[PDB]
This record gives sequence, structure tokens and C-alpha cells, in this order.
Amino acid sequence: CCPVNWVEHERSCYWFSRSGKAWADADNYCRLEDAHLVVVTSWEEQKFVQHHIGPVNTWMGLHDQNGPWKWVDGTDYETGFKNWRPEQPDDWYGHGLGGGEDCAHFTDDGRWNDDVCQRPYRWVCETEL
Ligand SMILES: CC(=O)N[C@@H]1[C@@H](O)[C@@H](O)[C@@H](CO)O[C@@H]1O
Ligand SMILES: [Ca+2]
Ligand SMILES: [Ca+2]
Ligand SMILES: [Ca+2]
Repeated sequence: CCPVNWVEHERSCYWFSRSGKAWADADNYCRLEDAHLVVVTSWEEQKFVQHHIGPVNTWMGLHDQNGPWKWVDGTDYETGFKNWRPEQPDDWYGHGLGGGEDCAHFTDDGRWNDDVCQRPYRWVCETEL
């Protein structure tokens, strides 16, 4: 029951961009498709997303812009699945662009990193059947 060009996996529909956007723009894009930036809650979902994105930095629906880490659909962060690269998240200021790092993304090996929300990365939308 997914729209055309979306991939079905375990009762969810996924859309994989092939262009980049800043996190806020990617978030708005997903909402306009009645969807949300991907929310990863299991190792099997993590492996499925990794297969389709390949070795490319790609935004997910996890951020700490207003305080603590939150998933865009209200899924609890603390008790949920996490796949940070060791030493991440680190809220790095050293990029010199202003502020720390408030948006999560998959890195080239699948492990997560927090980075500057303005960066243009590919993104994934998800909707639940
Ligand atoms: C893309 C990526 O992994 N970026 C990270 C950045 O977010 C920050 O953690 C930095 C710390 O030295 O290490 C990397 O450059
Ligand atoms: Ca999900
Ligand atoms: Ca942060
Ligand atoms: Ca980081």
C-alpha cells in the first residue's frame, strides 16, 4: 500500500532521496508527503536502510535542536535503538560554523553521527502502513 517509488519493509514505506537538503528542509519535505524523516527502532530496520542508502551521509529523524535528543514522531530516544559511532554524539563546535551539532545522520558505514543541521545531506522519508 506504499506510494509508487516507495519501498515497503515490515509495514513501513520508505523513500530514499538522491539529492541533498539541510535537515529542516528534508524534514519539511517528508511532512509534505504525509511522512516523517526515518525513525530507526531496530537492528533489522537499520540494516534495511543501510542497504538502500549505501556509503553516503544521510539525515534521519533524530535531533537535539531544542534540548534533549528526540525522534520526529515522538518515539522515545532513551529506551530506543541507538547506533552511534563510538565517541558520538559529541556536539562538536570545532567546525566553526556556529553552535554545536544537533541533527543525526547515518555515516558512510551506517553508524550514526550528530552534525550541523545546515549541511546538505541525502535523506530518507518513512510512513507507516
Ligand atoms: C561526518 C562526521 O563524522 N563528522 C564528525 C563531526 O560531526 C565531529 O564529530 C568531528 C569531531 O572531530 O568528527 C567528524 O568530523
Ligand atoms: Ca521506523
Ligand atoms: Ca547537539
Ligand atoms: Ca559529531
